[PDB]
Amino acid sequence: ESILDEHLQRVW
Amino acid sequence: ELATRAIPELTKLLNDEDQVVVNKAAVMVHQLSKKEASRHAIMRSPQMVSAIVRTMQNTNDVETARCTAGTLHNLSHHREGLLAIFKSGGIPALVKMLGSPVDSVLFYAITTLHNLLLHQEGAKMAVRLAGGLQKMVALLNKTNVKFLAITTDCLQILAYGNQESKLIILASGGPQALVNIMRTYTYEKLLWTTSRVLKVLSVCSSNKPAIVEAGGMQALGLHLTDPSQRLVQNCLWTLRNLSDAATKQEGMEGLLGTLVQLLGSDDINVVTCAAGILSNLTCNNYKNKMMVCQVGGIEALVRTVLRAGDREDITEPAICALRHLTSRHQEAEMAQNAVRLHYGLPVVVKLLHPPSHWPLIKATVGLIRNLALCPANHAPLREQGAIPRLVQLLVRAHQDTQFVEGVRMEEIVEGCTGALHILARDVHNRIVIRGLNTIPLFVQLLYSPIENIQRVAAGVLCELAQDKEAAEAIEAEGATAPLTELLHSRNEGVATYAAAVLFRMSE
Ligand SMILES: [Cl-]
Ligand SMILES: [Cl-]
Ligand SMILES: [Cl-]
Repeated sequence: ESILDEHLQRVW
Repeated sequence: ELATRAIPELTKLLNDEDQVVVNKAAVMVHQLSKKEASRHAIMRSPQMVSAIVRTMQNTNDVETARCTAGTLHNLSHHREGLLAIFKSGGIPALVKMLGSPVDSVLFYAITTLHNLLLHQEGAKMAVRLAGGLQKMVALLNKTNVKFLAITTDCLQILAYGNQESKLIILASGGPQALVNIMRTYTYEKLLWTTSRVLKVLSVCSSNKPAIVEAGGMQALGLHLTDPSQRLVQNCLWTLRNLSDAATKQEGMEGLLGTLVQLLGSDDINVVTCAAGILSNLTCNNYKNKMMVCQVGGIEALVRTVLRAGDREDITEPAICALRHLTSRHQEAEMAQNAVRLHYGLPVVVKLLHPPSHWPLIKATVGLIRNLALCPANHAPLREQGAIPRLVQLLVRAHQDTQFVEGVRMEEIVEGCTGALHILARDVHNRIVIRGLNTIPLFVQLLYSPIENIQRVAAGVLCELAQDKEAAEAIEAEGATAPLTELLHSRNEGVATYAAAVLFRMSE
């Protein structure tokens, strides 16, 4: 799930 | 430079026929991809990247698949790594891994693909060509909303300004699933990203029915009161695009109520959009017209026109909506009175004057025409100074037609004369109309090739001919011959008024 969270923080 | 013999040997291990060897290489390479120093050394080695890509898609070892996918994911945070992935045939492999039953592998794949779509050139066409769109649309039935947010944003990047991609999404059942996201979930990012996809899809006219039939109007309308400004705005834009094709769509009552409420928004862009959608939805739909009247839409629209001032982006759709609401339904009469009762007549007449442009004036004349049907509006319209300006507009329009700003001058002539025709039912209005020396103009309109202009021109002449002195001036202007010609029209309306004027000229 942290894969998604960390990605979200980069993009947006 | 330990990468002199570390990277090459590790590449060979990944290429090894023994799965257990490859697995050991994958975990090590994956760790090497977590530090700036060693990660750079992977990016500079296409052979290494090629090995990772091949292993990832070929392996039946889940840990290996995870480690290879995570490695690519880590590379995708940098320009060099993105380009390395691209050039090693990473995208088709990454697309392939979207079928993975392992969540970590699936999540690495979409995140990496997203990064490529955001930052790498050629990535959009590469993903398209590798069948990415179909995959991504089929994934919209997943339940992880953060995953859906990333996926929907990928689709937005792919679809934006690309018919191919839009049509593939449409073909693959994209609208159905997108609309389902909007009716099910509450995660703001997902709702936002989904709305922007539906917006892109809503642009082309042939694409709109699919969103409408699925229940998109209601699903978009569901989020109009949400705290998110960007979400509401995208929903409104999409709704306005769609609303041209949703004029006959049924079950719009809940949405319409919300739209009227939105007219009282502090955000002028919200008010503009709401007015535009209401304009579209009220056109030739009596249920929509009635519903808007029942929830106090007239007051709201009047107040919107007042509040708008000379902003024609706002007044034009607001006036159009009012024009729709004042004709051809049960509460058209209630609506005609409402505009007066809520102090609309002053501002409606004001908009005839400059600096208003033709599209607004056309809409305003049409509205005034509808309002004139109500007898109680006859005197207020006169007292506001409607008759002189209506005449003035008719004269300017006639000169050209004895397209300006996308408006036919014939429609202005017809509309102005039609309004005056209805207003001339009142005796005091007839005095004003005569006083402005309109008889010669109206007689010239009998020569018009357009039947509707002939009808209303004869119509107004009929009303005016009630007075004996007016009838003499009409005869004196040489109306008899045109009227006699128009007596034989197959258009019964034209022939009725023609016969009426001749009759009144004879008594
Ligand atoms: Cl990322
Ligand atoms: Cl595809
Ligand atoms: Cl009202």
